Amino acid sequence: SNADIKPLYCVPASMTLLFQESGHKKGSFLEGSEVRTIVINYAKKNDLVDADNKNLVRLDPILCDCILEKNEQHTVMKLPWDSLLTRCLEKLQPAYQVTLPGQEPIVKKGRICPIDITLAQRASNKKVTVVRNLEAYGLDPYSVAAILQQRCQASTTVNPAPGAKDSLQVQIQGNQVHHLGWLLLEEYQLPRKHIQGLEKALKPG
Repeated sequence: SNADIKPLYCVPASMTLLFQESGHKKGSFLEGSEVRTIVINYAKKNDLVDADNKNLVRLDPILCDCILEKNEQHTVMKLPWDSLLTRCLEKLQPAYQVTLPGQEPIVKKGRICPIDITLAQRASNKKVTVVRNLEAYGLDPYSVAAILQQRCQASTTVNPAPGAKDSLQVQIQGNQVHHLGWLLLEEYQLPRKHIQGLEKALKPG
């Protein structure tokens, strides 16, 4: 199938008491729909829904501790579902899941960024194609480099990339943006919105 990128939420230590009944512990990964279900179940099971307004949840000490701010601790007594749920989601750790065609899903902590393709102008009219953030998608830069050497019939290297430690970029001699289009869009079937820099291609390919 097409590559799948799915947002996830990771349970921090501060929210383990809320998630206890659900069976999830610190470090569990959840989809947003599961979080909603768990929080609604919590409010119901603990009889926290307001008798006179079903849109409202009275906060117990567990909810007060993990989703209220410090300036709200002894002030806000009830929250509507919309606020309660949004707060719960924001307190969880951001994460995501990438499923490349024919592969098992790879889980990642943090927020997804696109693969970034740039052209670097060197020597005399000699360009180099630079490809960054492959690892964010579970792609091995050395494998990508080897594939592109075959595809582009041009020399590839893997080199350190700016930013975080041990980050890598693939460099290909010449202007090869169109071949990255082939590799990422066709071979790995990644959604177009996860790639930056294809607008720099010589030809649509």
